Amino acid sequence: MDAIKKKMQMLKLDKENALDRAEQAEADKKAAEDRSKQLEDELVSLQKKLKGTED
Amino acid sequence: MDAIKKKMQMLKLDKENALDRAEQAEADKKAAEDRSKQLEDELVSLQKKLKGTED
Amino acid sequence: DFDDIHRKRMEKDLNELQALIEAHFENRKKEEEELVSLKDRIERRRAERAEQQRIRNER
Repeated sequence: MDAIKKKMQMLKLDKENALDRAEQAEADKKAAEDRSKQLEDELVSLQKKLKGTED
Repeated sequence: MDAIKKKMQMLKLDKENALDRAEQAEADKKAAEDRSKQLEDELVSLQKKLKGTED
Repeated sequence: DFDDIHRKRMEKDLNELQALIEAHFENRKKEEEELVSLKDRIERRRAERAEQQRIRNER
């Protein structure tokens, strides 16, 4: 009819916005966790270098 | 009718799924970010003690 | 944000659209009421034509 189509369009705009936000948040999580794990690896290498210096 | 109900329910389900997924991702992002901050703070002190050891 | 104004815009869009939806609902509803009254007076016309035709045929 008439109002039904507009209501469906609203329900679809919500769909697109929610899905896009979810995808963007997932990408953010991937990037942040990669950052953290690379920092942890750098910390490990520093520990090993400290061990060599102690030797 | 029949089509309106199923389509509307499926679209609302899609919106809710995307929202909850985004919230989970953002929570993990915040936790990883704070842990990364902890890693930075500990790494600086590790560098300082390494520098003293080298001196 | 841009998402906020976009949300308010699609919101008022939904509001005006459902408003016009209920509006044409009411309009076509009045038209259906008028058409029902038309059918009723039509059946009145059928009955009156039937009785007068039958009287003519009786005579």
